[PDB]
Formats: sequence, C-alpha cells, structure tokens
Amino acid sequence: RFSPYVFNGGTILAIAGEDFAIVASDTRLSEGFSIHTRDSPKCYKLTDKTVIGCSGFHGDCLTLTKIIEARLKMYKHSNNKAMTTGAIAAMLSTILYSRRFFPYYVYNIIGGLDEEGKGAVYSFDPVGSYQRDSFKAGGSASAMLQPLLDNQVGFKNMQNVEHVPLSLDRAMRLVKDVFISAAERDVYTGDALRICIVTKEGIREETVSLRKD
Amino acid sequence: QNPMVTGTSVLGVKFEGGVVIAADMLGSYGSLARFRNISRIMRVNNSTMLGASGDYADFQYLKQVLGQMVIDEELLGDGHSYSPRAIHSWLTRAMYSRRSKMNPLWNTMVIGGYADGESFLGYVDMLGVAYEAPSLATGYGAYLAQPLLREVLEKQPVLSQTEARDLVERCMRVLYYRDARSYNRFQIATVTEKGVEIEGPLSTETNWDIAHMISGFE
Amino acid sequence: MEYLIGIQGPDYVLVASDRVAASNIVQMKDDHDKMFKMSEKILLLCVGEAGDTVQFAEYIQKNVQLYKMRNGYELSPTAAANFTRRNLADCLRSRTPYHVNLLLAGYDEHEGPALYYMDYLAALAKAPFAAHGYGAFLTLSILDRYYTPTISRERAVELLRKCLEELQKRFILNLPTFSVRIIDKNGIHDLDNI
Amino acid sequence: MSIMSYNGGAVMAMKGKNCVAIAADRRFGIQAQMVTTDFQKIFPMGDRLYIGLAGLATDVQTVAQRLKFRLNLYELKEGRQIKPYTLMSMVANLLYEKRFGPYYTEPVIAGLDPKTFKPFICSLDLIGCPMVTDDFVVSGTCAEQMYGMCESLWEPNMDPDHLFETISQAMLNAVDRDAVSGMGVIVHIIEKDKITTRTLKARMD
Amino acid sequence: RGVNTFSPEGRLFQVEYAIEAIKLGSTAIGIQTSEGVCLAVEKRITSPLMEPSSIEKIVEIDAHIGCAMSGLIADAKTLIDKARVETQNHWFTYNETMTVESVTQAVSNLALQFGEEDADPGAMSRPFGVALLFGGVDEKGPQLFHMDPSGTFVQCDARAIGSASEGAQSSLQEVYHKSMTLKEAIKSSLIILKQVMEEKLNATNIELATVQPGQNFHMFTKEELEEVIKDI
Amino acid sequence: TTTLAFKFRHGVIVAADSRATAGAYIASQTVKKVIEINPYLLGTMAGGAADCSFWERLLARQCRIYELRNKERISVAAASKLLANMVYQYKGMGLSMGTMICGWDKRGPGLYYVDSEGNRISGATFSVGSGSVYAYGVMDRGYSYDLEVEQAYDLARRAIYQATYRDAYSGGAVNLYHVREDGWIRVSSDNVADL
Amino acid sequence: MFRNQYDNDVTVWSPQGRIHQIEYAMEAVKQGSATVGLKSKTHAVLVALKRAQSELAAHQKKILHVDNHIGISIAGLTADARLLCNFMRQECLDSRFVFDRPLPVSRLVSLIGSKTQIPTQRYGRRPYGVGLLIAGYDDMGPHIFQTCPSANYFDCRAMSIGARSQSARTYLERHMSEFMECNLNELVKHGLRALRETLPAEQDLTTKNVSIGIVGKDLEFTIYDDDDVSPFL
Amino acid sequence: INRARVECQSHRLTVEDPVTVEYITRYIASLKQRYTQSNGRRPFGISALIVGFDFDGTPRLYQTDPSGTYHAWKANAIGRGAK
Amino acid sequence: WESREVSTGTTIMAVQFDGGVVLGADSRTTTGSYIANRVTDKLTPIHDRIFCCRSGSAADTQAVADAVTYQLGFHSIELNEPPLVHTAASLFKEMCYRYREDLMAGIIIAGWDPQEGGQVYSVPMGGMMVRQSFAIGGSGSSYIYGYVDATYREGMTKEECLQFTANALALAMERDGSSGGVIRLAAIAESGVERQVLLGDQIPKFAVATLPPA
Repeated sequence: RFSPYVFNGGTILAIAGEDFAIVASDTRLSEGFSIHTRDSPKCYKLTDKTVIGCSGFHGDCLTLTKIIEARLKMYKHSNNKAMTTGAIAAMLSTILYSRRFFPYYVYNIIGGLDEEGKGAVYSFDPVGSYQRDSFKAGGSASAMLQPLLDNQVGFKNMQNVEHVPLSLDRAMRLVKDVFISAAERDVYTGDALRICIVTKEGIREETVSLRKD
Repeated sequence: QNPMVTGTSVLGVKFEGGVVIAADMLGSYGSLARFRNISRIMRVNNSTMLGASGDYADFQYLKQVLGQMVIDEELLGDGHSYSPRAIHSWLTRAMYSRRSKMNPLWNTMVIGGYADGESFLGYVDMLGVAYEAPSLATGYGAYLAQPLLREVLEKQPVLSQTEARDLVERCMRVLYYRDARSYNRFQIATVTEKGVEIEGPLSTETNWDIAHMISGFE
Repeated sequence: MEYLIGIQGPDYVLVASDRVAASNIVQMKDDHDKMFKMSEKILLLCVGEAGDTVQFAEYIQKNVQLYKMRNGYELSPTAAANFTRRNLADCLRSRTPYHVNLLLAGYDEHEGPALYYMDYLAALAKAPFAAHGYGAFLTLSILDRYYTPTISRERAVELLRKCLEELQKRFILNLPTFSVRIIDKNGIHDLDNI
Repeated sequence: MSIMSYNGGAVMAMKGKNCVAIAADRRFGIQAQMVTTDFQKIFPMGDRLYIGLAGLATDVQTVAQRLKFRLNLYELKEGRQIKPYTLMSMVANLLYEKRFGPYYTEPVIAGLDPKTFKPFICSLDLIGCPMVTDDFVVSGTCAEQMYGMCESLWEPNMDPDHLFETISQAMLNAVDRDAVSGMGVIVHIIEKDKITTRTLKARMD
Repeated sequence: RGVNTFSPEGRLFQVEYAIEAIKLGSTAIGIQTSEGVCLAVEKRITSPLMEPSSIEKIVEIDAHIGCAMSGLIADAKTLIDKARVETQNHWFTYNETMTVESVTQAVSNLALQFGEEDADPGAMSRPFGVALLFGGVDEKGPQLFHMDPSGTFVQCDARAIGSASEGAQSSLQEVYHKSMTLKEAIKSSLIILKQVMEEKLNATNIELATVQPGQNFHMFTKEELEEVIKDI
Repeated sequence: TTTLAFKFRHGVIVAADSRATAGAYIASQTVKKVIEINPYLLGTMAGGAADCSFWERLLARQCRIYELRNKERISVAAASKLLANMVYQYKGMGLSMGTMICGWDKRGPGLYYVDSEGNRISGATFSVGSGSVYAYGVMDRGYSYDLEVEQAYDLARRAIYQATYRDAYSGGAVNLYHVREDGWIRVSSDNVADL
Repeated sequence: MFRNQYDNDVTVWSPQGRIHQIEYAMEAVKQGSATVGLKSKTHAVLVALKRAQSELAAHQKKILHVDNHIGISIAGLTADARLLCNFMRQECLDSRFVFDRPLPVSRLVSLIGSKTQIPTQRYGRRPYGVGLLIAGYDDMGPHIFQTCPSANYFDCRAMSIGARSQSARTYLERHMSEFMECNLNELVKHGLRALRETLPAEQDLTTKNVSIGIVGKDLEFTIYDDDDVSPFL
Repeated sequence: INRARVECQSHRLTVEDPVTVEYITRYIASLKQRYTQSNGRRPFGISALIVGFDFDGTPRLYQTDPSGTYHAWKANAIGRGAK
Repeated sequence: WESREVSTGTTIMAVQFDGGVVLGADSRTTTGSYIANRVTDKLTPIHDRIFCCRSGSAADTQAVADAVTYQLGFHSIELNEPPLVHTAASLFKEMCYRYREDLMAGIIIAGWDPQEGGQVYSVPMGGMMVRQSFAIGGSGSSYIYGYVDATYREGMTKEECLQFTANALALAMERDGSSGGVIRLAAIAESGVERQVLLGDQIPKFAVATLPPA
C-alpha cells in the first residue's frame, strides 16, 4: 500500500553562547534524487527568544508548531504565567511518546535563552527522550559535519591543545564556513542559508546565499 | 485509496493580471479512454479556481463539501470571510486526517485564485505537502514540463514581459507529443483580479519541423 | 531451567522445585524459587513464562483466602484444583497468554494427600508421582523402578537422593541440583540439598 | 498433530437387540509422553443415557459441565424427564456456538429409552450437523479404519453375550491403531433391567 | 420543589444555607504578614476519653501551599484529594511549581457540579459546605486567599472565619498592620483565639502552623505551642 | 552501557557510565542513565531512554501521593511491586525497560532486579549491561560483606574500565553513588581514561 | 400564588404567556457590579468598577482577557462566568488552527447563544445570571455587543449593566453625538462621569476600584489597573 | 464487611504486609460521605466500633459513625442508654 | 464482489434519440466455458420510466437495485414525479463509493422524462456520474470501438438504432467471450416503454454504427 514514511528533512546547526545562540539552516529541501522545493527553512521563531526546529517531514513540522502555540496561549489565559524552556521541553516529549504508535516522526530541537542570562538548548529523539547539549547539528549532513564542528567551536575533545571562549562574530564566521563546505558533500544542503540570531535585545535574522551545481 | 478512473497533468502559473491554469480533458481507466472531454474545473466562489488531478471519483466527493461552505450562514459562507489562504489550510487539514487513518485519498490539487491584491497559487498533494510557488505542474507534467516552465518562472523580470498563456500553450503541445497516455484536447482557464474566464475546447496546434519529427498519435 | 518433580508418600509429599536468583546466561546466584505456598494446607509450584507465573499465582492466592474467611471453612485441595483449572481454561482462548504449568500439591485433612499436575493445554490430573521439565527424563525411570505403592517415609528420602546423583552424573543444565520441599499436615518443611 | 489429536482416543457404540453398548478407550498423556492409562471421556446423565465426547480433553471437561447446567435447569422447569432426542438437540445448539472457536468435539449419544423401551444412538459432527446413527456408531481419529471394521463385523441380530464379543475384539483391534499408545478401555453394556461395566484386559507397555 | 431551581430572588438557595452550617463550626484564623503566612486553628476537644491527638483540620496541601478548612468536615476530605493530585500532576508534566491561586481555581471548577439539571453536569446533588483559607508562598511572595463556599475566591491578608467571625474580624482589624513582625503576630492571633474560648487554653485543642521561606511548610509542635503560651 | 550494583557492609554502591551520542568515538558524557526516584531511592536505566524517563517519573508521583496521604515513607519492596504490575500492562506492546531499583530502607538494604517481561526478583549483586559479564568477574573476586567503603569505590571503578575495551557504548565516564540512611551521597564522577 | 409552580417548570407558560425564569435572570444582572461600554467605532473603552467585600481584602477582577483582540467585562456571579470563558477560548483556538483567521466576534457571539438557548427549551438548566458587555476589534472595526442570559444579542454603540443602568444611558444618549470617531481621552472622561451615575453617588470616586481597558485601531487587549489609571486621569 | 475483606487483600498484595487499622476505616467512611454528596444514593446510616492491633502491641479503637468521620478514643460506649 | 469473478465479454449500450433512449444488452452471464447463468434479464424496471442495465457480478447488482427502489418509492409518493438526472445518479453513487472495493457494478442508467428529455448516465467502477450523449459499456466495447469509428453515421430512427446495436453486440460475442444467446432491447418514449426481443439467429447480418449523434 501507500507509504507511512517519507523523508523531507534538511540540515540545521544550533550553536549555544552564554548570552546568545544562533540556529542556522539551509533553505534547500529535497528527498533522494528529486527536489521538493528550493526554498523554505525548518527553523522558526516561536517567540520570546525561543527558536525551534523540527527536522523529519514537512507535514509533521507545521502541525506540531501550530499546536504548541495554542498551549502557550491557553496557559497564559489560565492564569498569567508562561512556560519556561524546560516546560516546553517536557511538553514536546509527551506528544512524541503518544506518537510512538504513529508511524511518522521528526527530530526536534528547541533553543532559546534562560533568565540565567545564557542559552539553553534541548534536543529530542524521535521516540521521546531529552538531553542537555552544548552544540547540536541535526538533519542529514549533521553526522559528517559535527566532529569537526565540535572540535572548532568546542575544544573540549581529547584532541586539541588549547581553549578559547566564544564570540558571536566568531560563531557567525564559523557557521557560514561550515555550510558553504557542506554543500559540495550533500544534495540536501544548498541554495541559501537562513540564520536566526538570538540575543537579549530581540531576534534577528540574517540570510546569505550559497552555491548550487 | 487506490486508483480507479484517473486524470493527470494539470499545469498552472501566476502572472501580473492573474493566474493561468490549463488541463487536458481525459478520464482514462489505465489506458482505455472511458471519458473524453471531461471537466476538471471547479470554480470556487467566483474569485478562486480549483484544478484537480488524481482520482475523479474522489474529486466529486470533495466538490460537495466545498459546496456546502457557501450555502450556509446569514450572508454567504464564502463571502465576507474565507480567503484563499484559509481555503488552502482547510484543504490541507482534510488530507492530513485521511492519512492519519491511513485510509487515504489519491489526488493532487492546485488551488489558484486572487486574494484582494495578491495572486494566490497553492499546492496540495496526496502526501499533503503544502506550498506556494509561482509555477506548478502535476503528473507527467511535474517531471517533464516544469523545467521548461521554470526558465521563465525563476527569472522574475522576464515574467513581467508577457501574459503567460503562450508558455502554457507551448508546453502542452510538447507534452501531448511525447506522451500518448494524454489526449489531444485541453481546456485553459484564467483567473484575473476581478473575473474568471474559461476558454473551452482547444486541440494542440501542429508545429513546423517538430510536426515532422514527432506526431501525437500511436 | 524449568523442571519440577513430585512424589506422594502416604504420609507426606516431597517436591523438587526450581531455583534461580541471578540467571541471565550465567550463574552467580540461585536461591529464589518459583513456588508460592497457597496456604498451609495447600502449596503450589509453578513453571512457565516468568512474568505470567507471578501474575497468575497472586490472583489465585487472593481469592482462595477470601473464601476461607467468608465461609469460615476451608475448601478441599481437589476443589481448589478444578477452580484453578477453570480460570486458566478461559485464558487460553483469550488474547492474554497464561499457558503455564502448575503443580498443586495438597494435603487432605481426613482424606489424605493428593498431588495435581496442570499442563499448558489446561489439563488436570492426579498421579501418585509425575514430573515435568528437563528434570523429568532422568527422574521418572528411577521413580518407576525404585518406588512401589505405599512405600515408607524413610525410603523416599533415599530415592530423592539418587536423583541428584543421576543429574550430576549424566550431566544436563549448568546450575547445580534442585530445591526440595516437604508438604505434610504439620505444614511445610525443608529437605536440604548439596 | 491436530487440535483433537495430542492424546488421541477412539470410542465405539454398537446396538444389540433389547440392549445397547458403548465402549471407549482410556489414556491421558501430555503430547506423546504417556503419563496415565486412565481418563474417562464418557459420562452419563441419568442411568441409561450415555454421552461420549471426543475433542481435546480440555474441551471435553468444559463441554460435559455445560451440558450438566443446561440439562438440570431444563429438567427442572418442565418438571418431567428429558428424552434422548432432547439431549441430542441440546448438544447441537452448543455445537453451533463453538464453531467459530477452536473447541471442536465429536459427541456420540447412546442409550436405550426405558420409558419408551426403544434403543437410541446418534453421532454428531464438529461443525454442528446431527446425523442419527444406526446399528453401529464411530468416533475417534482412527475412524476410517473403524468404520471399515464396523461394516464387516456386524450381523443383524445380537444378544448381549454376542454383543460383548463383538465390541471386545473391536476394542482389541483399535488399540493397535494408536500411535499415542492409548491403552485401557471400558465397556458399558446396557439393558432396560441392568447395566454391566467392564474394564478389559489388553496390551501393556 | 426542585433544588435545580435558580430561585425567584435569583440567589440560589443552597449556597446561603452553607454559611449557616459554617457558623456552627469552629474558628480558624489567618494573618499573613509582610513575610510569612500564619494559620491558627481551634481543633477543639470535649471529653477526657477522646484523643484529639488523632484529629487535625489544618493540612498541608504541599510543602509550599497549605489550607485550613472549616464546615462539614467530611466534605473537605473529598475536596483535598482532588486538589492534591492536580498539583502533583503539574509536577509530572512540567516538574514545576504551581501558584496558590491556580490551585484554588482548579478546585473551584469542581465546586459546580450540583444538580442533575443542565446548568451543571451531575455527579453531586449539592455543593461542598466548607470555606478554606488557602495560603502559600511563591515569587508573588506569601499570599492568602479565602475560598468562599459560593465557588469563588477572594484574596486576603487577614481573615477569620468561624462562629465567632463577626466579632473576630473586628478584633482582627485593630491588631492587623500592613507591617508587623511575624513573631508578634503569633501573639496577636493567640489573643483573639483566647477570647472566643470557653474551654481551657491548652496545647491540646489549638494548633498553629506558619510557612516561612527559610524553612518550608512547618506544623508547630506541642513543646513549641507551650512556649508561645508562656509569652502572653 | 554497563551499570552495576552491589551490597556490602553498610549500603549499596551503584555505578554506571554515560557518553555523548553520534554513533562514534567521544569522551564527553551526556546526562544520566540513573533516575532519582526519590531522595531515598535510585533506579537504573537498563531499557529504552524514553520508557524509563516516563515510567519512572510516574512511579515517583505515586510515591509523593502515598507519602502525603498515609503519612509515611514508602517501602522499596512496595515500590518494586507497584512498578512490576504497570510493566506487565505494557507487555504485548513491545518496548524495553529494565531497571534495578536500589534502596536502603528500614527493612534493609534491597536491590530488585526488574526486566521487560515484568519479572521482578530481589537480589544483592547484579550487573546488567552488555559488559555485565566482564564486570561480574571483577565484582566476584572482590565480593565480600566485609569490604570497606574506599575499597568498594575502587572495586566498581576498575570493573568499568575493563568494560571499555569490550564495548564501545561503555566508557567515557563512570558515576558512582554510595547510599546512606539520609539519602544518597555521590562518590562523584571519575573519567575512565586515567590509568 | 403559584410562585413555586413557575420555578418548578422550566417549560413554564402562563395566561399572559410570560416566562418568569427570564425575569429572575434579569434581577440577577441588576445585582452585579457597574460597567459601561462605549465605542467611537475606531476605539472602544470600557470603564468597569472592581469592588472588594471588606477592608482587609483587595478588589476582584471583572475584566477578562478572552483574546488578544476580543474581551469582556462580567456583571453577575464569578463562578458561572469561568465555565463559559473556556468554551469561547477553545472556539478561538480551533479557528486559529484550522482556519487561521480571527473570525468575526459577531459570528462567534451568535453561535454561543444557540447552545444555551436549546437547554432552556427543555428539562434542566437554570439561568446563568451573568450579563456581559463584549468588545472586540474585528475586520470592519470594533463592535460592541450585549449578551444576556436571556440570550438577547444586540449590537449597541454603547450600553451599560449594573443597578441604575438607565441613568448613565441617558447621559450616553446626551453625550452620544460628542463621541464621534475620535479622541481616546474624551471617551474615558465621559466614562468616569457616567460611572458616577450608576453608583448611588454618595460614594466618592476612587482609583483602586476603577479599571479602564481599551482596544482600538492598532491596540489589542490592555488593562489599566489601580494607580495606572491616574496618568490618563 | 465484604468491602473491607477484599480491600485488606488488595493491600496484602501491594504492601506485602497487612496495614494499619485507621486506613481500613478511612475507606468505609469514604463511601458513606460519598453517598450523601453524590446524587441518587444515600448511606446505610450505621455506626461501628473498629478495633485491632497491627505488628505493635498498641491497641487501637477507632469509632466510625455515618456523619462521615473517624476518630480515636481510649474508651467508648455506643447505642441504647449510653449516658 | 463477494465470490464471483467474470472473465467473459459483456456488451451494453444505451443510445439516445429524439423520442428517448433505446437500451440494448446481451443476455446470459458466463464464467468460463461452463455456463454461469442462462438467458436472463438485466433490463430492469425500478421505475416505469427508469430502467438500468446491470453488469458485473450478479449478487452485488441485485442488492443495489432493490435498495434504490425503496428510496425512490418513498421519494415519489411525497415529492412527486422523479427525474433521472441528479436524483437517480447520486443514490447509486453513494453506495458504490461506501461499499467501495467490495462492489463490482457497471450500470448504465437510462431514463426518459418529458421534464428534460432522456438521459444516460454511466456508473464506472469508480462511480463517476457522467451525462453522456450515448454510451457503450462492457468489455466487448473494445471490439465495437472500430466499427463506430468506421461507419460515421448520424441521424436516428427507431429502426436505424435497432440495426446499430444488433451488429455491434453480435460481433463482440463472436470473437471472444462465452456470453451470447438473446439480445434484448427497450425503446423508451412518451408512448410508454416498448419491449423488443431479438433471437440469437435473427441478430447477425447488420451494419451501421453512428458516432456523431446529430
């Protein structure tokens, strides 16, 4: 019969500061050898300095997003008080644990800022589960990019001589550099790159285009 | 669910003054031409147009629910409210639920229209993936025709040079020649900003050298 | 693995029951026994699926004690066996999988003891002795040969001893020997093993 | 092997003039491993009416108890006896319900009505269709062979003493047919003045 | 004669009756001060062969919200089971703290089920006959609410409810101040509690509790109560 | 992943490892594979990451009801029994979940082994893992009820190190706990790579 | 007589065909607080009085944020109002999920009405005895409606609930023409004056009881609470 | 009585020991107030004396009454001619 | 479908004319060389103006036909005068759709009313409802397609149409299939409903085969 599983995911990269975060993503979305669309990110601004991205399938991605947004509205109505990141982190999991019967899935990540004046990023598995991050790349191209990303951004491996502390500017240079490189190693990366930069002033977006061939 | 009597190749585009849509008129049952000269055109309201491809039985079923939408409420039910961005969402939800039962439909539909200032052209599939793009083609047309259309519609100033019908007319001739699971007749419909217009029964035009090189009959 | 032997002397019943306590693919501990004492008049041994055994046993214990208090009487162990059999008979048909083998060892106050063997097709029988599992193969020839209807008490203890020496000898399994129980109308005692 | 065969078993009934006879096997093992050479698969409901059941043992116990419930209550309400025919019907109705499920049983009814003084036998099928037997009745897995023997051995007129020889030899032939070693058999010899029960002597392993 | 009636006055009958039932119970006192909430109660006694040691009527809902209840005591036992669970459910879902007020709302929804009519979905024929003084501490600091048997909640800083309430509340005013010491308060509370009594002042019929941020919800022990007696 | 627990003179030593995930070599750890049921009780992840997370949390709520209503501490034996029933419902819907629930109660030091069939057996040494077998050889040599605290931390520690060669989803770091009658005290987390 | 008869039948009909139940319901609206509603039809304001039972209390709210473009004031008992409010929020949520449209508040109000009306049309349901002034900023502007527990839905350009509603009405009619399609400031002053008419008027104006709530062209739901009204005083 | 006899057994399985007396009492009490507060039911209206021990030698006397409440006493007398 | 399957040629058409519609169809159903059913009707009155041709599996079609009759019977007594067009078509569709893929019906519903004239609707297996100028159905269509393409007749006479259907059906059965026997026909007009029957020996040696209908 008809499929109960179709791929569509891209590639994303979430980078955590200690007072900022950026979540960057390709616009190219593909499956296999035919191209679904040459545009659209899977990173979205949930608001209030929470940025979210759901990689796996477009059909699932829109639906989760819409649905979360009502639970936040309802909550505030129920008495003035808002979900923290952590709250949201539990909320996604329950949904997934339900969906363990459902045959379509997604690999979700949430990022934002705490009131500890630093980033928190939590990442979920497609069955439920959560873990604390420092940095996460998600999607297809992730597996290849990440050790190198971990080392260049991090310096927390047992295979580097020194540390340096993050800078925003420096984080931006690294991010573009990884993506431009990713593109001639995948057909799931390409076209353009959408950067969500998260600060305590508010949420800014930057776009730069990449190669295609 | 499973194909029965099916239709393929529904092409569409957006242009300055409107959106243009074209579709052949065929109901094939594998390869037997059960129906020749069959519509695929549902006017929605008068200011939006749905072109549908996929199972023809399923199409009929969907037309009625759409029909209920405007014969209800104090004022018309697709009057003051219900914009094309809304009509697109409403449709997507309906595929989504079927797929969740895994008792699915089998159509790919284009909802085309005008909003009030902006062109609306939005896609829905059996997969249920929803997008807006300036150019769409279904079926065989999705693979073959859409790169020919894309040269014109990925270059935005060149769009602005002309009313689109000619690109459409041309593509459809190449399409009829290469594929004989397609029929010589087609209908073309244009939704302008305030009006809607259907040009009825046309047949493909006979090219110069291309006619010698390749014919449309088996 | 799974094994249970029994013999009914006309004055007591000795049963051999399984032991484990750290059994996965290794031996490092064995102390726990898949038996529950149904009361002090009836004792029950069981083998089958490991989760299902505890789930089944507890329901039957719970009910039997209610009837005891409500009537202020005690059911015969024979009476108990058909009851247990009737429950297991339902289950088999249903979607839930209880298909475990049970041994109800019982002492009748003024009718003398009785030993019941339950299969996973659901079948209840009384035997002066029987056995089941891997143990049975080796033991039953001895039991047939050495036992003679209404043998002494002293003779049983020797006969059980022989089994352990056969099990050692021929060599089977990977954990050593059995746990033996004595059921009497003085309650339940224990026959130590090497 | 089958859903009725794990402990095998066969059952025979033969009719005589002025008497009827039901013979059966006994044996219960667990699969192919013989534990005991006993297990009645025939029960009676009132002196003279005998019912022999041939499914799996598990099924048999449950069905015999069902027939008890029904019959007792029925008997009570009408306040007068049940007939042989009435038992036959009852079995059918029960047989019909079990047809979706894996309880498949073959019954056989035998008895001699002594408030009417006629002999009565029937066999019933495991899809629930009743088929009224005559002169001989078969049940068990061995049936094809058993049928062969019953068509041969019978003679139109029979005396309990002749009837006894006929069943005995039938039973003797029948135990050799078992691959499940179903050793031990009973006979009940019924008259409308007497019943004899005989356990018979046979091969032992 | 329905009790599904709205009433010609339009002021439902059953709610009014409840206040009377309450006038029959004890006296329960609350002062919330600048820092800390105190709740004091009379758990009473009558005979010498009774153990009120056993009895209580001030319970901790959780370690940061408490409640004192007053009225038809059996109903309040039902009332708490529902609340206590609901709070606990929020910890499973977000592992986080609930506001005193959120908890109080949840229970008020359940206050309306009386009737078998179609304004209320039936389960009950009548309401809970109790008022509760709901206390807690959170980031909105120590606060106090008065849960009104009229299925509604009003906010408070000082309140008495009980038989004596009409007098008590008057007495409560002079001693209240927007800023007063917590310890000072406990003595002030003790004075009103003394006045109402006809029966002996012992630590075996009155009970104090407070919540302070530095030590959670704490029930006050006998030895502690006896000391408070000595001061006044 | 190997986690192990053993009983001795006073208390239990509970040890497990963790590592960051990507399906390749790393040394950073991520999160815990021990669940804090209550400030008293520890339960180990030796089943699926989510199954444990959800179900252990649920058992934990029931403890918080039970303690508040009845006015007492909950028994570790009781807590195993409650878990087992629930585990049994989930049976016939696949999934994995196994744990060891460790405690030092009034009724004794107790370790219950729990699996994904819903079998529940009480014990005093358990090693669960892939590496469990290897760990076991090391445990067995050192096994005594006459063992002192310092030495025990080392018993466990070395046991893990042996596991690192054998399985690549062991190692990274080992977290150790010693459980007392006023809660657990962590012996702390020790990097596998050292000696 | 037969007062008890007319309570006992919720299916009541009398010789004069009156339905007493509605009557009772009206007395219950008059028992509530004082609230006014006003709109210019480019801005809408509502002055609402929030009162407190005693000295050591603090005022209870009667302005509810139903949505970030629609809202109400309640006048009558707090408990019933909560129940209605959940239904309406969820009705707004599915509009957002499915249709992604706000939806006319006019269309919304009418739907809620039916579902109540039908249980008065049969056994069970007592009156809900809260009246509402419902405001919202929709596509064709703000609009104002009065919902009654008689399910009497009316759009008005201003209205009032509370004992001595009529007083303030007469002033609203007088000042009606002055309201025009401008000035924020002016609407509030008239409201403060008007609100004085609703009260017995022996009670002097206070900043702790009053509360001012606005929605307008680029405005959504905002509340001025306590002292916060003094800037705009 | 029946409700209690099953209930002890429910507990016997979970707690693996018999519980306190007070706990048993609380269940019976709960049904009685439950029947007043719920529609379409009413309590039996009976009063009891509940007494026992647990593992401890402390003796327990608790009193149950159909006002839906329960309490401890040193001594108690109930019924005709109580004063 | 339930427990049949047809593997033989079917040949049915309704052809429209001025006065109304004329229906023709073969008789007998067959599964293989063994004769599943002998010479039978499927030209069914479910109304006096409204007839149908049944095709596919016998059991399914029979069930559908009575069910529509019940509904139209209730509808007729109270609204009064039934036209074929929207009203017959939908009731057959819903069932085909609902019962979905456990349903094998190929129906030509043809009717004559003075209300809009005669109509022809064709139920395919998907249950599309299509107004046709005239329609040919069955598996034997494949044999007739060529004839109709060749002849290019136009203009209708009751007599002219009778020959047209007679050669087409006759041929179709001849090459393949094991369906045959009698060809039965109904010309439906304001006169009433006229029944024609033609024997399987009187039905060969015809010609003519319209395709433009005007």
